[PDB]
Amino acid sequence: SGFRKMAFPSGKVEGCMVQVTCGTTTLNGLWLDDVVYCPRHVICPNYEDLLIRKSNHNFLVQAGNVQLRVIGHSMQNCVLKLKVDTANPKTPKYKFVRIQPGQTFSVLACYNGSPSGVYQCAMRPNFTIKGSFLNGSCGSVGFNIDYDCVSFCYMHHMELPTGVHAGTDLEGNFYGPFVDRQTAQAAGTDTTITVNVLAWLYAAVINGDRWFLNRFTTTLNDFNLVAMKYNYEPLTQDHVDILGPLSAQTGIAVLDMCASLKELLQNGMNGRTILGSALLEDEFTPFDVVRQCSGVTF
Amino acid sequence: SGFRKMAFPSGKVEGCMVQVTCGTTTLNGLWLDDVVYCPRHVICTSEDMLNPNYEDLLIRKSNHNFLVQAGNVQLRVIGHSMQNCVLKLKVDTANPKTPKYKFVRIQPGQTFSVLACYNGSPSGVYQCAMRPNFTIKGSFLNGSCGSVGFNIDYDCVSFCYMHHMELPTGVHAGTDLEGNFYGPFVDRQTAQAAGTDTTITVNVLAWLYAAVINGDRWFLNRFTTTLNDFNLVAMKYNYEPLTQDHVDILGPLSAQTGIAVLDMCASLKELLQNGMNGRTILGSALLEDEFTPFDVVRQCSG
Ligand SMILES: Cn1ncc2cncc(NC(=O)Cc3cccc(Cl)c3)c21
Ligand SMILES: Cn1ncc2cncc(NC(=O)Cc3cccc(Cl)c3)c21
Ligand SMILES: [Cl-]
Repeated sequence: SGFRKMAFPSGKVEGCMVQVTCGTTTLNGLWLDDVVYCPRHVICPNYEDLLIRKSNHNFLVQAGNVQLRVIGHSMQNCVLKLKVDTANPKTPKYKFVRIQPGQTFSVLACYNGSPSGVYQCAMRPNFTIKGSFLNGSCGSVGFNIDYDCVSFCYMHHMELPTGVHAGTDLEGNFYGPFVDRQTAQAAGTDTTITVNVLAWLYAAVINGDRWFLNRFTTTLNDFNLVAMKYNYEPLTQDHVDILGPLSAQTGIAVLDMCASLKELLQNGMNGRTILGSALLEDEFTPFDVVRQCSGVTF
Repeated sequence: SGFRKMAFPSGKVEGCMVQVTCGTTTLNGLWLDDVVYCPRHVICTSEDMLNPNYEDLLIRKSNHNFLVQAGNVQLRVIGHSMQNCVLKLKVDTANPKTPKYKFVRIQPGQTFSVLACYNGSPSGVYQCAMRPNFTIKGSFLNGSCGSVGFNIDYDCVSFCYMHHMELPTGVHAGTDLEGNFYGPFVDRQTAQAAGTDTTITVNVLAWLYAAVINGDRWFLNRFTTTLNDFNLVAMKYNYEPLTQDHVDILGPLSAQTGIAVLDMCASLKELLQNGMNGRTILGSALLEDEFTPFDVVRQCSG
């Protein structure tokens, strides 16, 4: 029993964190084999013009108390790839993956190439992440661990004026309509990840919380007309299919749980909590619920 | 900016997790140097659990009865001893991944990271607090026994908790790494229940200071309170009494925000009376008590 916001064990990623310095700027890098990946703003804009004026020895890379000597450098979108002399012996089995809004991942927050904390979070529908980052956190990464393979999905780049965060996949493509420079940019209107709230309601039922259940059902169309009014993401048939296992485990049909969510949106919690929360939680995917309420290891 | 419940990086602890088997029972062990630490109830059957005589059960065991697995490598047990509710298995190989460590016993209100494991394999990491009733509100399934709670300060891992059992309400009970339980609990399948839980007041105040640091001041008021008047109101909400030591501990945050501790107490009294009125503090609709004054300083400054 118990339900917590849980991150993947960070060990395989901790062995990849390095410190990258160029001029006055110091941020974090990800050392995998003989390449170090970091945000291209470390050179700061005409990035090609700024990079062409740099030599290998301008980039100081530190792996613990050992200096790595840069032997080459190239740019891929908004990521700088620093070719180093030494291959990382702690390089795990990995993939670079681009995630979709609603998908969750673990963040290993780092300062000066040193991991300080690990937390779990979701890619919001507005492509921002509600992280916890201070100055120096740039280059911190987001990941998932499947079996023994680490899937790198996020690299931190900047903080937006509202306190939320923006970054790229490991190929340097931003999530969202953001650019890596000092300019007027703001997060779009955010929405609640509906499939995630439903998964969290199933996790509450599994942990013995049934007060919100009712005898009612709804059509998918009637539910989406309600959900659109409460700034909730539209629920698709794929979402309904993905929730099938949890529906079978609890005996509550997906459209039956949608009618429970409809009543919570129109009437509130009324002094009650669900899994210790007074708000409807949307940062646990259907897979996170299955993994936590079944005990999958890495 | 941003405020999250943050766990310590689990890497230094992952390199210590092993699987321990005694007959039919399989749980987790913590391998540090040439000793593996695990709950002593690994020697018990389910029928032993009502009234087990651990000394009598352990005297009937030999070294080769304990099977220890570190990844795909079997460790050879060369000795065994019991210290309170922990079994200490002496092994023939020292763990090369043993970090700089300490065994620390924590007080209620203190926080720590939990690396939940099944069959000596880490599955997840989360943050939690030692509740005033000595239980932890964890997320544990069967087979998670032996999972550990820790803090990492600088490069030293401080082991403060080892998981032993789940109480009937779904909360968890365990020991420090010397085998002494937190709370009035025993490693017996006897009728035992958690005491009435209370809110960790010093932690809620620290979290209100974290909200002020992140630019949220809607809950502040023009009032102050005496410590005694605050505790008379707090008791009625099932909040832990706030001591002068707590007030001293909150001094740095008070100096950083410019809000006196007894003024932050007046705002908490008002929040307990009024509720949030559709508002949130640091993305939460409830008053958060699992961030200590030290966690707030660490996360908001460094
Ligand atoms: C300075 N600072 N405070 C908090 C914080 C959290 N995460 C990141 C940063 N850093 C930045 O935003 C730096 C930056 C500035 C303009 C453009 C880019 Cl691409 C990057 C933070
Ligand atoms: C069986 N089970 N379900 C969930 C869970 C979470 N954590 C731990 C356990 N396991 C136990 O409680 C086992 C036990 C039984 C009686 C006495 C002791 Cl000391 C230990 C869990
Ligand atoms: Cl303590």
